[PDB]
Amino acid sequence: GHSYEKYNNWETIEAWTKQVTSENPDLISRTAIGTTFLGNNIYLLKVGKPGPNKPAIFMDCGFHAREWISHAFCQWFVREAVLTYGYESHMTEFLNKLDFYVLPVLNIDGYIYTWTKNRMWRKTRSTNAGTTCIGTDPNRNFDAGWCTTGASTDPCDETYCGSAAESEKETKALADFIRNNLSSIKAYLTIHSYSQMILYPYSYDYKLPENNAELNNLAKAAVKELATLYGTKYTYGPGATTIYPAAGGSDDWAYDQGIKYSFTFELRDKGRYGFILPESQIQATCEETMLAIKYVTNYVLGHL
Ligand SMILES: NCCCCC[C@@H](C[SeH])C(=O)O
Ligand SMILES: C[As](C)(=O)[O-]
Ligand SMILES: [Zn+2]
Ligand SMILES: [Zn+2]
Ligand SMILES: [Zn+2]
Repeated sequence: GHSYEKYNNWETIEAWTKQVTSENPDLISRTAIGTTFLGNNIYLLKVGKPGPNKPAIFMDCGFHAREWISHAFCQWFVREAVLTYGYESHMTEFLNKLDFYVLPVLNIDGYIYTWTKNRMWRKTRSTNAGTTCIGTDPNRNFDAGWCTTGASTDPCDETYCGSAAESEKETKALADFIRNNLSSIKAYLTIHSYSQMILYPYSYDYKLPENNAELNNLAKAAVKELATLYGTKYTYGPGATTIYPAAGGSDDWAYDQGIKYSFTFELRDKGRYGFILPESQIQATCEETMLAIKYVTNYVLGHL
């Protein structure tokens, strides 16, 4: 059923999280960090060889239900880790010295919906008071300038901020996990599509983070690294001026907790296919994105 070169439905990805953990017990363990609105387990894979006092990098995919290449990329990252550990000096060093928390799908209820009913759904599938319109934008539901700019207060809108910050079970589960592990998590990476960008804070206001120069230089070099493979062109910069203002994002929230390396990736393409990126582009998109993620990982490891 599962293939890393096709899009996999939730049943298949869930079964994969179990099987990949079973097949690689020395590098992977699996937990659930909460349940979704509909009661599905939100699985998280911890990827790394055990060791003392290891720092960690946290990566999630699948915030937005229709962005199928995001879900495929978290799977590809785990595929690379298990395949190349032992053979490739950098990935082996990475897994020996840090752990990666990989959350392959945050918004599982929306993801199921995109397979059963509406390919173009974005939000969660929770209800809203006073209306029949469904869902909240999880990337406007974090407590970071919550509901102030670039988010809608209308529950029927695609960027609805929700009833309160962390009103969604899924964003509360993610925020609780990160707060519970803040002393080990040194970087936060959140994978989306489309439009080919590497963003860092801030998006909730036009303001820049304390380590702006460092983030700017790191994002510039990771885009240069991404382009080596296929010439794919990314832009980069602080979210508010690089893409648009958007309050309530998990990247900004994570940075405000003290996680100094916080990045949002918008993968391929630039709009020819948009969210319906064909399966035939999974491999090239994931391979080039692996080069930027490994670049960032190496940097974090080298600047502890
Ligand atoms: N904190 C958001 C970073 C910039 C906007 C990201 C895009 C990904 Se689809 C969005 O959530 O609208
Ligand atoms: C092109 As977009 C910010 O709606 O993924
Ligand atoms: Zn998105
Ligand atoms: Zn996007
Ligand atoms: Zn590869």
